[PDB]
Amino acid sequence: GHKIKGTVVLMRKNVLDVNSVTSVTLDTLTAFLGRSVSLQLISATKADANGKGKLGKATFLEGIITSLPTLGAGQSAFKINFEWDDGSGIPGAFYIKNFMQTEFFLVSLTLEDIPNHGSIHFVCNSWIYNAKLFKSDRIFFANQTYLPSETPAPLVKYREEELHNLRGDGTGERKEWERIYDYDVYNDLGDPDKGENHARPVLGGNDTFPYPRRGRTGRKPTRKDPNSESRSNDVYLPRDEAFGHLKSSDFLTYGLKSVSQNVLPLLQSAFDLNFTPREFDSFDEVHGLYSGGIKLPTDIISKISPLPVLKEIFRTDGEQALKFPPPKVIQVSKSAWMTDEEFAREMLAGVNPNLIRCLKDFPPRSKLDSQVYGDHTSQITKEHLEPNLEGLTVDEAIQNKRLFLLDHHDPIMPYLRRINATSTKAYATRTILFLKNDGTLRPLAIELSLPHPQGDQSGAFSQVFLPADEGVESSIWLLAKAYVVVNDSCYHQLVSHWLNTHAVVEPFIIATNRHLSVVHPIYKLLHPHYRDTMNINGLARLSLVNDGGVIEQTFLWGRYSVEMSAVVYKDWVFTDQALPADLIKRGMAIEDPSCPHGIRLVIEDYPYTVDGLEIWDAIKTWVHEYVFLYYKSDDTLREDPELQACWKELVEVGHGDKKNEPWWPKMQTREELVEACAIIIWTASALHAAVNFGQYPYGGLILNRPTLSRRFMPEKGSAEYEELRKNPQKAYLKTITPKFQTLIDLSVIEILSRHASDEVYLGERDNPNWTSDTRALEAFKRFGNKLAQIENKLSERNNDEKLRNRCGPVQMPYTLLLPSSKEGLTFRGIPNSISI
Ligand SMILES: CCCCC[C@H]1O[C@@H]1[C@@H](O)/C=C\CCCCCCCC(=O)O
Ligand SMILES: [Fe+3]
Repeated sequence: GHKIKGTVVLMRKNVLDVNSVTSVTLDTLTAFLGRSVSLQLISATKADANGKGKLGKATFLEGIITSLPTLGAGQSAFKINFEWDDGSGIPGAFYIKNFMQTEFFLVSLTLEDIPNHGSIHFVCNSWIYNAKLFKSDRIFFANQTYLPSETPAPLVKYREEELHNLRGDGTGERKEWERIYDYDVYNDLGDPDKGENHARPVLGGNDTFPYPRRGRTGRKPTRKDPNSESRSNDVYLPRDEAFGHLKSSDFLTYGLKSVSQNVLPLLQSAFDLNFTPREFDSFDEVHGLYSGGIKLPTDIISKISPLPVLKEIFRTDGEQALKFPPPKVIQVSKSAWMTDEEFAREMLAGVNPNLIRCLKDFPPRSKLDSQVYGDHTSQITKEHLEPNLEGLTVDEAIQNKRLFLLDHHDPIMPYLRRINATSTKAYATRTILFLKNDGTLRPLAIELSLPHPQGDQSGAFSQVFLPADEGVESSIWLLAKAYVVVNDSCYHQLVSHWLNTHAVVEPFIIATNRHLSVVHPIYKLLHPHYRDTMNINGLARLSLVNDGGVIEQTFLWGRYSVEMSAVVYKDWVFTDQALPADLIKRGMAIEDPSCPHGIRLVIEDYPYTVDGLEIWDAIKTWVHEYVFLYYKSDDTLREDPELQACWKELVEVGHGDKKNEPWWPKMQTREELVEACAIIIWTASALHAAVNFGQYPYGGLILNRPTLSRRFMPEKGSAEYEELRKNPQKAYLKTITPKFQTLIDLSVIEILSRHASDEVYLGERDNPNWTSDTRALEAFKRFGNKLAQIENKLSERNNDEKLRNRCGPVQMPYTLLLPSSKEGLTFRGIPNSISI
């Protein structure tokens, strides 16, 4: 016979729970010693009566192992020997039963085997609730990755079974301890019961507002509307998708939620009352935000200061003062943001450097229906370009690819009259930029469009303004770019960020868990990039993009914010999400086998793109090596039932509204899976970081990144034009986001732009030893080494003086694509997943 030695590693709840960590021998671990936790080995080679592997005797935990050279923080180890013997096969999985009442996080199990076999490792990382709540014991598998063959015959039934356990079908209200993954439409952002004005359109499951599906939660429907789901202070997400933290400071989502319930009202009581002026009177009043900070009543400062997480982040001067960290944008020069140079630069290296396009014709047209501003150009004339520069015809300019455009016209046009009827006054902008010979981009003309002169047909009511270095013409031009940036800020926030990243990824996380076994090779490749994504998205539906959320209250599109992104989703295509595909689609690059990445870039000094191509290639190379390690032929792929079931569900369900698009890759080729996995991973890591981490550094100054517009362009000589003359600064302040909203926006994007101390970066980072496949382990080490190589390569670039665009007049070297970072508001770092 024999006795297999086992080592169990877990963490107690009050080591990861936010309530406990509020503050962050004694042996509480003695509670785990009686008959509190039992494990039961399952044979991987010895099949019982029919197929199903053979279970071992139920063994309870006996003994604390006070120390291991490899232990860790907040972790607890226990010894437990299992009775085994030659003939009982090799352990391949096991069942765990928690009788403790209080749940615990099981990290792992190691086995000092018996027959000619080395230690067997199990990486668990799961919350084990009381055994009373499941009816089917929580199962865990060994370190080995296996194709859907489910390989070990005796294990095959245990594999599909757990799969069935994860889907759970679509009925009932999900509870906190469950691990069920399923889809549902966006129908919980609104509050129809609290007013017909609070009802919001259901996004998805219809032609008009298509949308990716979100994680199903089954609360009862709304009274006033059955098609709507009841609101709750607790959105459910399969347990485990919600990651805990050892420190009271890394619970960023908590900080965001508490900023939307506690910080908001209390903050308005200071305005609604009078303890603070309602509007900024000068740029100087805005700069004081990072020096002295908003003097706030003592009463308030006592509450919005001690609460968990909101520490440090909320710089306080003891009392009253509510200082803000100075954004990197005004650290060196608090005036460079006004540069046309910096305005255009941020289009290539800013918070949203993904939109710019290369003009193919002139004047730029529209994608709108039968109205005439779509049936026929914009009002930017050929005798409006180049006010002193080179001196090339518009054709010659286009011919040598020197003209670029930032088109913010179509998405907001259809909703303009509606939006202009509120306290918000906006335009549907377009701006043309010329590529100077010095390598810089310069704004040549901005076109401010309004809707319907009369009626709606031929609703092309536009006014084009041109750069002006002098007098009131510069004040008018500085307001002109502000109307564009307000458009951009909003598109970025709702589409570039929320939609192209957060929303689009959720269906993949659901589809993956529902059909790929934890033991499946592809599951293990993708999993790290899904970390905490469903959790942050749940907070979003709760306090960000909801009925009266922060986004509806802080951005230009207002209450129509999300519907519009769903209208934008109309044009989303998975395969164009791959960076090289994106670049070409926009005319920013052309296919060229000669070049270091198969493509030739227009504007070589395009930070986001030059850096991103490196990381894109790094990711893609890594996935390819990993994939071809497991799939022998293309047929091996067409035979994978779990993968095939997974892709079909993603297409037909998760993104069900596009299930009929002809650009969906067929999982018939190994090359198509590499591509699909590369894009997903690219989206979850580098894309989100590139779009999410430069929010405060650039936008932490409302002047540089305004969120909403409250005034139309002052006219000819009216008293609005006369004040622009006498006081331009005040004319600017009255046109952009008011003081109260500026305070909200800064509070939120300062958290959003942070790195938690326990962030797992793309930088070859995982949790423990995910696999026993040595070959994969090595490929993963190569990936990591190439990343470190890349980081140095990019830092050198930031030193190259011939690449002004990486720094601009603001002297802000582009570091958003550097793989590593230390923690906090670092203008750098690429997390494995969308974690905030
Ligand atoms: C605990 C933190 C959770 C974060 C939740 C985030 O997902 C939400 C996000 O996608 C949705 C909208 C963010 C909009 C910000 C865009 C501002 C950019 C404008 C500029 O400054 O120039
Ligand atoms: Fe984000």
